[PDB]
Amino acid sequence: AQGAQQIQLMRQQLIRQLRTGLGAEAVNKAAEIVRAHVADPQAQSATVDRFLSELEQMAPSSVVIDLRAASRQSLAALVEKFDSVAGGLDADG
Amino acid sequence: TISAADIEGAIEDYVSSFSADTEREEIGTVIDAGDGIAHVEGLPSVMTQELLEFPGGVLGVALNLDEHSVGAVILGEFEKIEEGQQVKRTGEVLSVPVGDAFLGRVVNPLGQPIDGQGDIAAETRRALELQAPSVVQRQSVSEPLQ
Amino acid sequence: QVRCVYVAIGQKGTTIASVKRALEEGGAMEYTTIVAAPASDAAGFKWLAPYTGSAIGQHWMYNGKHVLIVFDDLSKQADAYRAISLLLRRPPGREAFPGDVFYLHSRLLERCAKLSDELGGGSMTGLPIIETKANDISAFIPTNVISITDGQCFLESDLFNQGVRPAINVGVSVSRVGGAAQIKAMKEVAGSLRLDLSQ
Amino acid sequence: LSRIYGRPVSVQLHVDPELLGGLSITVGDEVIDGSIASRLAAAQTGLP
Amino acid sequence: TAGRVVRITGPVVDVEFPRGSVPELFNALHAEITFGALAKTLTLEVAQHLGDSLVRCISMQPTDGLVRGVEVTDTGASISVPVGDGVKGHVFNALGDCLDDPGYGKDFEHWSIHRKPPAFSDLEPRTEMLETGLKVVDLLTPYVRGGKIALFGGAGVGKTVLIQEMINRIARNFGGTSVFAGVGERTREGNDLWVELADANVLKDTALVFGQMDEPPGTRMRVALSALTMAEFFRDEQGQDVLLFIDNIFRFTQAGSEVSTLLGRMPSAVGYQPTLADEMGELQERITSTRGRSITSMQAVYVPADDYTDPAPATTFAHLDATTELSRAVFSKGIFPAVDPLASSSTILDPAIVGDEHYRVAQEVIRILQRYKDLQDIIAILGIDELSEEDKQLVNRARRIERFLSQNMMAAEQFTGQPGSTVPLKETIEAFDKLTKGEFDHLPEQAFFLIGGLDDLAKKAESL
Amino acid sequence: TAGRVVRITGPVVDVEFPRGSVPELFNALHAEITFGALAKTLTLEVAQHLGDSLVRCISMQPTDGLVRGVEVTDTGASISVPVGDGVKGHVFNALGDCLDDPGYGKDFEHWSIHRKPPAFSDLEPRTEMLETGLKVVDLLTPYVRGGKIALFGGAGVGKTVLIQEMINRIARNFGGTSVFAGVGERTREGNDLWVELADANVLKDTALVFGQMDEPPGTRMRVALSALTMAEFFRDEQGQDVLLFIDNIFRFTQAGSEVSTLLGRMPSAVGYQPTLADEMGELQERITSTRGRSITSMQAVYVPADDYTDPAPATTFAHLDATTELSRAVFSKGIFPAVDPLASSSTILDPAIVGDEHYRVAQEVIRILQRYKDLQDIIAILGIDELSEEDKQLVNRARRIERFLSQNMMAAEQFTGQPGSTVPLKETIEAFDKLTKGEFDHLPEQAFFLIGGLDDLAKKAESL
Amino acid sequence: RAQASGEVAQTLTQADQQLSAQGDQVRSGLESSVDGLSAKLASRILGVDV
Ligand SMILES: Nc1ncnc2c1ncn2[C@@H]1O[C@H](COP(=O)(O)OP(=O)(O)OP(=O)(O)O)[C@@H](O)[C@H]1O
Ligand SMILES: Nc1ncnc2c1ncn2[C@@H]1O[C@H](COP(=O)(O)OP(=O)(O)OP(=O)(O)O)[C@@H](O)[C@H]1O
Ligand SMILES: [Mg+2]
Ligand SMILES: [Mg+2]
Repeated sequence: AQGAQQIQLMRQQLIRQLRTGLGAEAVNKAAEIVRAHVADPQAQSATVDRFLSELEQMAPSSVVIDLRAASRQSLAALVEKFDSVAGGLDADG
Repeated sequence: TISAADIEGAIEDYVSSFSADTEREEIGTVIDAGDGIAHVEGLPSVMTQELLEFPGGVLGVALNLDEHSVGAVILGEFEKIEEGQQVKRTGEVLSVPVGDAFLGRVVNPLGQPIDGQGDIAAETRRALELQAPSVVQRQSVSEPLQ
Repeated sequence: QVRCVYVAIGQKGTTIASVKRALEEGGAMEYTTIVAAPASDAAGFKWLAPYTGSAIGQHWMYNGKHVLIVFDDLSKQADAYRAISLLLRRPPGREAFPGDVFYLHSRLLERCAKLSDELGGGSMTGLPIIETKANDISAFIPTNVISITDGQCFLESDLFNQGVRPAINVGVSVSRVGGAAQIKAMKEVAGSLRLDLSQ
Repeated sequence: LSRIYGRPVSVQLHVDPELLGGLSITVGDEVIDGSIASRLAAAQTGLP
Repeated sequence: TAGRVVRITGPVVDVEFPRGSVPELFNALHAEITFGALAKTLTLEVAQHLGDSLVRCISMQPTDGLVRGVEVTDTGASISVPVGDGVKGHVFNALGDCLDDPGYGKDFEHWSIHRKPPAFSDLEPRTEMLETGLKVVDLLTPYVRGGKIALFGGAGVGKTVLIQEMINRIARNFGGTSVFAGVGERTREGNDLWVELADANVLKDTALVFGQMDEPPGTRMRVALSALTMAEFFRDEQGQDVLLFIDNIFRFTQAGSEVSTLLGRMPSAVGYQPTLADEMGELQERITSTRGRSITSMQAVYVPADDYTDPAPATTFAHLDATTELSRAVFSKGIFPAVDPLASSSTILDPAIVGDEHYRVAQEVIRILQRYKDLQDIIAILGIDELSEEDKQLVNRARRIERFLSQNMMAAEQFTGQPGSTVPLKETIEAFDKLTKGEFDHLPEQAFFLIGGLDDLAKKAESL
Repeated sequence: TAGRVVRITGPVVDVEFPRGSVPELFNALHAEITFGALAKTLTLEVAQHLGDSLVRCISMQPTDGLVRGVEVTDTGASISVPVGDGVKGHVFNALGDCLDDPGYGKDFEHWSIHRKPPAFSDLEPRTEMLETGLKVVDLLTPYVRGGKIALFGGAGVGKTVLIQEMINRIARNFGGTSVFAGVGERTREGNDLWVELADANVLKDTALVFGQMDEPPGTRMRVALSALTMAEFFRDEQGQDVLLFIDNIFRFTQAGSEVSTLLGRMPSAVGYQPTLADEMGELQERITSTRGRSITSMQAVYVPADDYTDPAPATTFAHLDATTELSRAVFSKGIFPAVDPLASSSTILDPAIVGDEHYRVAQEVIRILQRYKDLQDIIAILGIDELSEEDKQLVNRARRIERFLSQNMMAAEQFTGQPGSTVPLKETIEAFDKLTKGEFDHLPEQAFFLIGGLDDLAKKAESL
Repeated sequence: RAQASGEVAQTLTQADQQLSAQGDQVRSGLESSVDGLSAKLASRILGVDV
């Protein structure tokens, strides 16, 4: 039974060789097809159009809120005072 | 033989099934690291003891949370980390797969066999931290263990 | 049917290989598994392995199957946790151990129990292993581990050299569960033997 | 961008020759990317 | 109005509040945690003010699955637990939720956990001779009603068996109400105790509460306080004798040490948290019998590594008057009671209120034991042959006394098949006088071990 | 890509870099000293990042004479050393530059000293027993091929003598490529070993490289890795069994502690590194025998202040299979092979692998020695008069055997001026069985000092 | 038992060339439709037909 276990182990070695060959061919052919075929100038515009359509069709999302507490309150008060005080600001004033 | 042909057919089925999709998620930056630990800036939707990913394929766990920094520990290889990387939250508490196929095999703590052959058919994955049974759910002990 | 899970932490791979070889010669590998965290790895695996083993056990526990758990060592986990905490700039404690370490051990050892008949007849047992230096008990780690266990066995090298191969000291070893676990014939045949040996 | 986010959105464009195409946008913590290199890396990393 | 969370680490959590929103010390705070698999309701209590409306506190639950930015709400009150007559025959946690029925106990009136110590002007010592059936406690250290008696010893000495036998023997002959609280203990022990009390009809007459070790240390700070609150509610109002039993007190001292270490406070020399004696005194005073009400408190104290130089056992002794401790050497000898007579002492043993017969009984046995300890190593190494005639006869007498002190207990039935036995006081006095005057020097060594009574001794003598 | 030095203290130096490019971890950097008398270049190693494009680094050379603003260049690679077939027969430094013939090399292959331990499926247990002329070694703890050998001991108890004796035995009986390294040695020992190897006419096939006392700690941390790298190169490519020797590994660990103190990391117990287990584990697991490659190692380890509780040997205990120990008391007794039999241990010893007679004789010898050690306390004060003859016989037997464990190795040729001897294992076991039988008890004690075999035993005994 | 181990080793030394015999034709026929796999991969990676 252990010999059958090593038999499955060599089957796994064949699987490993299969994985290596498949990975090599996949990376090589994908890289060449994307650096040679789709490198046409119109392909950039086509990809941009598809990306715009994809960003259009997606569902809307929620976004908010666009450093100490006392410092923040003081900055807000100063900003309010500036806004209430700069009414008579001149071009050179 | 035909077994290798079927393996290639399954590989092509994976090829005829790959469809990457854009999704919405937040990122972060590694301020500093060393000695197997690292710090992350921003990323405000993190969770205590939540898993996060790294560019090189390694995984990290958030231990403590400062108001403007996140300290994390690197699990596996840590010599491929430098300042300026990109991190991604998984939005899920750390979990381990479980199945009956695990019998008779040796695995790393994460759950990937290192010495065995093939893979594991795991039906479910469960969270690592849970709650112990209560007193009302227990019973006395009488059977022997020779 | 009893399913057992063996956990090894921070050991030379050759030792695990030898144990696996002896067990294979035994031929029990149809119903067991091993979780390996060699010492060459990082602190995370050493810190996390017992939790993974516990979860694997719990999954069969809920199903009603009897499960047995063995921990190779426990001080290595404490050492790894101490190193992590010291790295993360946390304040130290009594000889540089973090305070909460005891709590951790509780969360690891409270899971083992026996379920009620409503949820099934499953059972779970654990045999943690602790290493000590110069048969010293004053170090607080053995004291902490002792207080959360139902019984322990002491082993000394002097008895080993005397000739007693098991080398277990009956003067100190004790079990709180008593003879209710062992068979009735054993109880009738043998009783107060530990006393007689003590006198 | 004005449809997905009610607030108006400014544009700051950066030319990236490394990418084989696509487009990437970042409005802050979130990010969206369509890139040939990223997609092929994702495809090859999951081959086994 | 509400605040936010800024820093998360371990159990300690600090939060921020707006102007005119800071609550006082020790207020319950609710935090909401949401997840697909872990949904809970974190309950926290205020610990300290850090200024600028930043307050640090601890949590009653593990902090797994938390996220920053979550609001925290305030109830403006301290911890409270329901009480009443219907609480009897039910199991509760630290927060007071009924474990047996999830919805039970949500209508009774509630009282604050924190209280105030009773006035000194209403204090009077209590003297009474309450007697049990066991020889060692009857002769060595008699108990007193309304006072404090504590147990001592290291790991695995068998004190739990002793407390179980004590409660079994006393609760039957008692008409009052008993409350049991477990600060730290294994689930198996509590479940077995619950089953045993269910096996009898006395379970309805008592109340139960306990907390396990797997919980965070925060839950191990208030279980004793909840038990004391229930006890005072019963005593002050019902005006009835009550029983308060404590498994241990070392565990909450430990959890306090760790929580103080996490709080960032400078530790002391031994590593214990500072002002631990203040907490000791605050906790111990709550158990007090006034002029009109009587309450009895049972507790056992675990010592670390059986070291008595540790300041914690020393400071916990100061609140005690009648004490009984245990040793490991006598246990290793073979004796199960394992009570050391040389160091054990009481506060009511005196010829003033008790007959001097007991007095010279105790003096004879104690001097015999002291000189036996003096000559132990000599008989071990030099040999019995060199001792004088008086010393040889005294050593034989001391061996007789040491062998006779052991006695079986019914709580050992599950461990040993021999049933236990009980003996009254006057017969024990007469038997000890007979032994210590030197008439039973002809019995064999084994004839004095594990003896029920004098007639049992005669029967076993006739058995050999 | 130009760097600038901003802050220096001790051997540790900081550097800043342009935001565009920052070197990856484990990369060498080149510097210079502009001083005339102290003109020298420095090689720096990346340690960690501190943000703001800052990098911490450690100097490979003494850091005196450095001034701020000096340009720093990067080569974008780790430290590499030369490898080739013609390396053996030469002495090397830490950086790999040849010493006897300066400028030699620089045309062989170059490999980095940082790699990964082998996978799990390529390891295999080994049980081949290896014999030696010494009797105490193969009697108690036989050595196993392809495992690890440990020689524990204190200070100045002749570890180096044993090391050179063993290397003499192995070189004379067997050939094969060999690599020697070492840290924390004195130059006089280096000269002595070089001269002895030149005399032996075997130094041509032995690779030599070692540091000394007076070097920066970085070299004391990198020399071991470099030696292991070249050994691995010999093991992998050539497909040949390799002999390896290293000396005083403990100093290595010590070095790390020092540099940790300079980095600012939090100290640990007894002032050691916050992390030490991982580096020891990765250094130990790097030595591993493959199915087609058998590698035998032997490491000498130091013990500080004659204490065995320190973590330095405590962690090493877990990575060893065959271990022998030395003691101060046994050396003070007079016998030079001061090897404790009661403390030494091995894992190859088993009746399934070793003959039954060997196992039985070893067990009996251990039992006798343990009994004598047990009675040593009592005999220390009274003596032999009170002791019975039934133990006097075993006392005499134990004294005779423990005196017979002494031996006269060749290594003392320059101290006592007498040739050594070797003994086959069969003669050893038969002689020890005869001695345990008690046939030799009539012979005088002083005849068993420094004797080789039983024939010499008889000749010496009859000569007096 | 040694004889059984030897015959098991003989079976192993038969299988250790059996797998190579099968793998010869395996590698001969691996690239039968490799171009089709690459075309499908390109179609999926680009989102449109090649
Ligand atoms: N009278 C007795 N006869 C037989 N065994 C006894 C007797 N009294 C106690 N024991 C034994 O002592 C143990 C009881 O443990 P127990 O819980 O009482 O100890 P403890 O001192 O409270 O220690 P810990 O808190 O460490 O568990 C059991 O092993 C039980 O068999
Ligand atoms: N068999 C022996 N014959 C003669 N002298 C011996 C023998 N064994 C030990 N010695 C003596 O013991 C001492 C050992 O010196 P050596 O330099 O070898 O010590 P070491 O313990 O290896 O060194 P270190 O201080 O580095 O640990 C010397 O004085 C040596 O003469
Ligand atoms: Mg007890
Ligand atoms: Mg030396």
